[PDB]
Amino acid sequence: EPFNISAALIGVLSQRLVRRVCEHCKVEVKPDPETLRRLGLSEAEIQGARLYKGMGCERCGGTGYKGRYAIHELLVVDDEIRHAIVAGKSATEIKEIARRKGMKTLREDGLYKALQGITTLEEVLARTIE
Amino acid sequence: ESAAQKFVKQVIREAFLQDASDIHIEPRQNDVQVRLRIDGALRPYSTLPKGALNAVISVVKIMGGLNIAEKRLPQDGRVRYREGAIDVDLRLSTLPTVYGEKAVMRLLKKASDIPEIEDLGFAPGVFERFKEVISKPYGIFLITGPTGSGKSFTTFSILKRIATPDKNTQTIEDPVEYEIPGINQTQVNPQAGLTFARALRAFLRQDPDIIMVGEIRDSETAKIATEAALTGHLVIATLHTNDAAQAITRLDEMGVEPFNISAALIGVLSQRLVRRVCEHCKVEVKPDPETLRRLGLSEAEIQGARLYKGMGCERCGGTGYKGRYAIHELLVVDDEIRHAIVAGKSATEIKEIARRKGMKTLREDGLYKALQGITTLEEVLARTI
Amino acid sequence: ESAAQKFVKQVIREAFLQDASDIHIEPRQNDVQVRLRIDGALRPYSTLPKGALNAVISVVKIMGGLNIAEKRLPQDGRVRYREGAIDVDLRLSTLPTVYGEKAVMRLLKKASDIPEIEDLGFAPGVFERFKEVISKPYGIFLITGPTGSGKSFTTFSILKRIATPDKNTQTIEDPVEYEIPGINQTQVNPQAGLTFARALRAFLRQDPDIIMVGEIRDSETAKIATEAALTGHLVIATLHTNDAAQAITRLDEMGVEPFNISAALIGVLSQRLVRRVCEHCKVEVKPDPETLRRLGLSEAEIQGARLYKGMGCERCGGTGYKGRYAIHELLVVDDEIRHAIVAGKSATEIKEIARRKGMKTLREDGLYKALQGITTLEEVLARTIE
Ligand SMILES: Nc1ncnc2c1ncn2[C@@H]1O[C@H](COP(=O)(O)OP(=O)(O)OP(=O)(O)O)[C@@H](O)[C@H]1O
Ligand SMILES: Nc1ncnc2c1ncn2[C@@H]1O[C@H](COP(=O)(O)OP(=O)(O)OP(=O)(O)O)[C@@H](O)[C@H]1O
Ligand SMILES: [Cl-]
Ligand SMILES: [Cl-]
Ligand SMILES: [Cl-]
Ligand SMILES: [Cl-]
Ligand SMILES: [Mg+2]
Ligand SMILES: [Mg+2]
Ligand SMILES: [Zn+2]
Ligand SMILES: [Zn+2]
Ligand SMILES: [Zn+2]
Repeated sequence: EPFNISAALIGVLSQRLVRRVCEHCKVEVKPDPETLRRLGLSEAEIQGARLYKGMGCERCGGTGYKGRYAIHELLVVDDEIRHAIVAGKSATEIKEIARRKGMKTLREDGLYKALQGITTLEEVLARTIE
Repeated sequence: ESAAQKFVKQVIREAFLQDASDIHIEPRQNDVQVRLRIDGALRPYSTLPKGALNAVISVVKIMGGLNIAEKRLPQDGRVRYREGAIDVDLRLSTLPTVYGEKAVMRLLKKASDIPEIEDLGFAPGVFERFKEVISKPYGIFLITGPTGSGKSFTTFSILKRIATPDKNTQTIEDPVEYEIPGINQTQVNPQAGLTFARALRAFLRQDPDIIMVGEIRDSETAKIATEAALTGHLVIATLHTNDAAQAITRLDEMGVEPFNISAALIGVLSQRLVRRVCEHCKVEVKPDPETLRRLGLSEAEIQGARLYKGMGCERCGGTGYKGRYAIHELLVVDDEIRHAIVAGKSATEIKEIARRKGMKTLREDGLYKALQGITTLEEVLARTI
Repeated sequence: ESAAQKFVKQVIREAFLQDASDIHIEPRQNDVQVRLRIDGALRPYSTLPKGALNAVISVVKIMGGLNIAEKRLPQDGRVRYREGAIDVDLRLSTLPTVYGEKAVMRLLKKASDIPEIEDLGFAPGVFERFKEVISKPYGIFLITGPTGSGKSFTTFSILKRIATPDKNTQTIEDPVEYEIPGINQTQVNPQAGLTFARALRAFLRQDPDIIMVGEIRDSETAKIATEAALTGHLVIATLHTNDAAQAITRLDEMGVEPFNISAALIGVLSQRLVRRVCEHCKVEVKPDPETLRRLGLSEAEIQGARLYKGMGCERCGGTGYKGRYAIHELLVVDDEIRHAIVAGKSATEIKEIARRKGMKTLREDGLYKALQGITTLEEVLARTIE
């Protein structure tokens, strides 16, 4: 029952595993500002932003990767979401409500960690096609 | 029924010897017309008396394993024909018309008919760029054009060269055409729910290196195909667009975000087939410089320009043509194009960048082959509207 | 020999000689009314006494091999009527009404009646755009209009020019109405399961070049037909929409993805039939210059314009009109209409784009043809809108 869902659900965690850039052949790439822009990054943020990949070396196969790392989407339920569940708004509407109140999406989270060299942007984009 | 049998045998044998692709057995008001498709156009073969219709349809239904009793509904099946040196599979389709059932027999090509890339007909410079693209370790490479323009030949030509025993090569096809050895093939089976998208999702758990998507018809398939490339697989996939740049806009329209296209797409090959001028009745013709101008020929080039046509002789069935030839437009994605995609530029804007970067258009490629007498100018303009 | 036989024979004769499409034999409270439909409108033909009804209804039923005893249920059939020099196929319907059974006989046109595209009635500028559209090697071309506005005539006129013997032309029709030689024709068969969509899907295994879809009326037929255009065949299909641009939005509403419509649609023909001024009672009239301005014409078109209308003579049964003439609205898809389709723009906005790029509206084509004394202002406003 939606009213039982509204009363009980405290949060939803969605996650993905991305491949982790090898530490020993890691290298910078100049990102396209437009890519970052269309990924919802602020123009202040763009100024510094650098991205990374693994050129491939003995320590990582040829792959440029070693290990995996998680990316997260954390929907914390408040009165507004509870209200939206009761009403019956769609998964897409709840998602925009939760995003407005400050929830980061998988791809936003993935991009952030890509901007620190944990993963490539390609890994992120791979994991986040809805 | 033996005279029927006798006729099916001879028409199949003749189509095979003449390189016909399709046999049409068409009941009309008073007779049964029989036509062969050769080089894409239909010719008259013969005429049967209307009384012969059922005997022939019967022979052909049995050959395909179809139901003689069913004449109100369409039917299709496959024919494994063996008769001397002639060894050919046929897709067989029967269809109710106002004057009885019409049968169509498509001759299926084999792996042995698939050329190496060096015999695909690429012009010198474009061929080197093509070798480049198909050799990249991951990304999505799109082959686009209307039906019967050689897409599958090019597709399996590429796999013949890059699908090596150290890779897992996997296809999804509708239906599987050639049994290529060294390559895993899976058929779309809608009666069971195995659609293009369903297979494509399964492929991602099959540890692929190379994936071939026979057809990207829906938005789901476009997205999983792009996820495959972004994951680090090489993807050969087929789309229906009129030129190369329009493949980029079609992925956007189907719901692939430009930043995904930009990260995944390595290149687009648009192609067509043009009929080949009969060597036996070839005649030089003098071009219309108004035409050559309007097609962008520098007056330096227009001065030495010769064009050609087949007069039409017995060797080409009075058509002026024998065989077909391919024309290409290869768009290779580089950094400038990657930027154009994320900046949201149109198909027309993307093409102008590609051209300035050296891509010859379909018309330009065909013009250059017509200037050698491989095809007529008319045939080039008819496939590039 | 009997009076009923003689009346039926006579009224079909009159229908044939006057190009009537339908004969209506209607029981009324104290007599029987017979009307002919000529140039789309009913006109009186004759009156019979109530006592003549069952004899005349029997003659019709026997012709179509219907059941004379069954009078409480509707029946329908066909007869090939042959009398004197006349050889016409007729559709026969009988229906219970409160004063007896009503009969309707429709006179069916033949392949011989299909005109070449040059005589379809196209205005000079639109006819060049028309043949360029039908000349494309693949894509879907939609022909739209209410019943009896000439969709089938236009459709098969096109196929008479383009269905050449180097191509395989295949139709699906409900039913097949003409014997066109050179093309392959298939009739939907409800009893068998041979629906529109079921036959369309089979055509994809029949090596076609031109596919004719008689009716797009369900979502599956709309999706397959657009699919066949996209893969690389020429598709000529009929739709019921009030408008050229509405055919685009209709496909969308019917579930065809807008990106496939943008990719496959080459154009949309909307058409109507208007009545032609009878020559033998044709007379000039003077129009209000104002009434032409309020209809949209500029002052240069008003300056030369002379109007006409028929007074009413025996040749035209007093209507002022004999025969009909088509008026057209031709939407040719270009890049800008493609972007509007992908962008989800409305029918209204798409219409504006088509017009700015040179599409003549139905009314505008109508008025043009009125200023040539082909039809009246009357008829143009009757059969069109803003
Ligand atoms: N490079 C080429 N040169 C000459 N002929 C070719 C070439 N490629 C294909 N053909 C001929 O064209 C026919 C059709 O080619 P193919 O099946 O590749 O077209 P397609 O675009 O895959 O068609 P469909 O749209 O039905 O899948 C082939 O059987 C062969 O006869
Ligand atoms: N271009 C034309 N000019 C004049 N009259 C025409 C024209 N086209 C058709 N007609 C007349 O209109 C009649 C009906 O035409 P047609 O069957 O093409 O209409 P339709 O719109 O397909 O009707 P239906 O609703 O039965 O499918 C024809 O029998 C012919 O008499
Ligand atoms: Cl995952
Ligand atoms: Cl039929
Ligand atoms: Cl082609
Ligand atoms: Cl009308
Ligand atoms: Mg193919
Ligand atoms: Mg009709
Ligand atoms: Zn490394
Ligand atoms: Zn020759
Ligand atoms: Zn008159």
